[PDB]
Amino acid sequence: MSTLEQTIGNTPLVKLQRMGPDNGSEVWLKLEGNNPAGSVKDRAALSMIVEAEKRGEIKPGDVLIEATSGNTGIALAMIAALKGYRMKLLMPDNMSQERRAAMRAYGAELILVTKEQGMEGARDLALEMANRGEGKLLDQFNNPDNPYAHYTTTGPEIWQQTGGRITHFVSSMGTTGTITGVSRFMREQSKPVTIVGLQPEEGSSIPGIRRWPTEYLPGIFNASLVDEVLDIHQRDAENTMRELAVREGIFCGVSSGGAVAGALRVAAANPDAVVVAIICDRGDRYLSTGVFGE
Amino acid sequence: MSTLEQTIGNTPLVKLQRMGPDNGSEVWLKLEGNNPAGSVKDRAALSMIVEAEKRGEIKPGDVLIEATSGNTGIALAMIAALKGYRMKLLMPDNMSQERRAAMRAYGAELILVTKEQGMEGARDLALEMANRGEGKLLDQFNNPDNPYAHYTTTGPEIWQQTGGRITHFVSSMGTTGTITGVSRFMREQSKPVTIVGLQPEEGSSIPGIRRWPTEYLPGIFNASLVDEVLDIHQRDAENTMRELAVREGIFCGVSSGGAVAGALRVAAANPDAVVVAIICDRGDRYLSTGVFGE
Ligand SMILES: *Cc1c(COP(=O)(O)O)cnc(C)c1O
Ligand SMILES: *Cc1c(COP(=O)(O)O)cnc(C)c1O
Repeated sequence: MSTLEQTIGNTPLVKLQRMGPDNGSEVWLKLEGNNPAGSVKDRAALSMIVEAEKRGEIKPGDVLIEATSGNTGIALAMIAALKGYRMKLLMPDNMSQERRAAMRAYGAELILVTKEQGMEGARDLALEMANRGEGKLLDQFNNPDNPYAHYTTTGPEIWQQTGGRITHFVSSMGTTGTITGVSRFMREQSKPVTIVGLQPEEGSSIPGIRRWPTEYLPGIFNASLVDEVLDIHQRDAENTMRELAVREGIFCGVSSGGAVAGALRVAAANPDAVVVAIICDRGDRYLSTGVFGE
Repeated sequence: MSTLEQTIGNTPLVKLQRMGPDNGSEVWLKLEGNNPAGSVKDRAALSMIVEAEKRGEIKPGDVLIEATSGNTGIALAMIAALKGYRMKLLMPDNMSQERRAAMRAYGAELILVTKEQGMEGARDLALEMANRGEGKLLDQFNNPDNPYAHYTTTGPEIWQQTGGRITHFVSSMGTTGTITGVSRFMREQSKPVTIVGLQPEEGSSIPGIRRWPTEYLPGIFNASLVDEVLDIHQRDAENTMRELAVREGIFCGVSSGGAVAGALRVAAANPDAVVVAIICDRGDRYLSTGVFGE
């Protein structure tokens, strides 16, 4: 609103009108697709770069590097274009060509590793580049500035937007930055707020959500910040995503369908609850995957 | 913000930081991609349906019909899903399959005419359906509720957001609803505001912009509301669109590149001007057309 940076965050909070249970509960959707590049990752991407600037680490013209398997690449390509950085993105070679085009449109340089090398191989290559002087690694799974975005913006906004009436917060977990930052903020309030994390069922594939083995949970994650973990079946996430568009006019991705599937279970269980769920992204980049077909 | 309806409009106004001329002028971008379905057409689509409701014409469950060649179909599919209507969209058979999928995701029914039948044939078929009792035609090129959206929302917002400092308003013209409604509002202010319409050069194809022959200007259009018309070359619109993404982090469609190309000429001509240009949509639905390639 001065510039594009000021359009990150302060996203709408809107109520489901047709899909909730009829038990007095309310389900409110935090529309992170309203961020300029269309997903929640704009918050972490902005924060990682702004805080690095504040620490004197980077200046416009410098090279930034990240390993990405999804929306973080798009968000970082956008912030780099916005703020005047050169962005290098390492990704496994099952990233869709459409998503590669989305990142390239902002001027980012993309680098492949094989699917079998994976995200681990992508991070290792990013470290090797950083050591050669080829750029600064952001490290979204380990960088505290990811959850800090949510501690300072997402959480406070949800509290204000609900007038402190929120009883439950529901987040599909990927990096865990969202749930971790929001929980940290909510824990500071006098009122108890139940923090609900979502993961896929074993064998379910839901873009953007991870079923972390206990031993390989991200560096930024703190199990004690989460009160309950619910599992989401892939088909339930996809069906709920399709239903959101047709019944509510809310056009979002698969993990957002998962978030609402989970929030509906929380709301059904707890009469008169005020449940807030993160809608992680708009549906646009999912159409070419076929997932909006019945 | 109660529901999704309240997320239509009140879009950001952000300044160009790198691409303006250095003559004291300012170029401000009104980000209509922030509307829930990603374009400026959400405003007209909402208004046509809300005003019909106010007139007692339609009630949830009723069938609405529109002939569309672009974003209006997506916007109306979304509003129909939001408000509980059954939407039927008639389009020429050069509509991209991706855009058909975008409309279908909201539950709309799509109907083809041939490219040679065109929009005229699409409107004629819509009238024939309306006469058989198969739905209510919205008629975006003739419906006053299209420009009324911009008279009551877009214009007032731009005035407030600039603190009355706007000197020029720049709009890529399609239906002409945006320029017509905003001009009507601006003309009511004591301060003069120059209204700049953009059309493609003869032989240029810019999605969403029309080069209307004088005799076939839309029903809603009033030539006296426009102070100057500038022509935009297709390549200039496309180059400026690509430049916006790379230099500003603003990822928008071809007509938005055209709007900024035009605004830059207005700003260059008029030192210390405060120029506001409409950014009509986000870039997402353009990636598959190849236009973001250099
Ligand atoms: C990042 C992302 C998530 C998870 O959010 P985190 O803060 O990383 O836990 C969920 N869905 C999508 C589509 C995402 O991009
Ligand atoms: C509708 C539209 C326009 C034109 O706006 P009008 O209010 O119809 O004149 C420009 N570009 C795109 C992409 C559009 O969808």
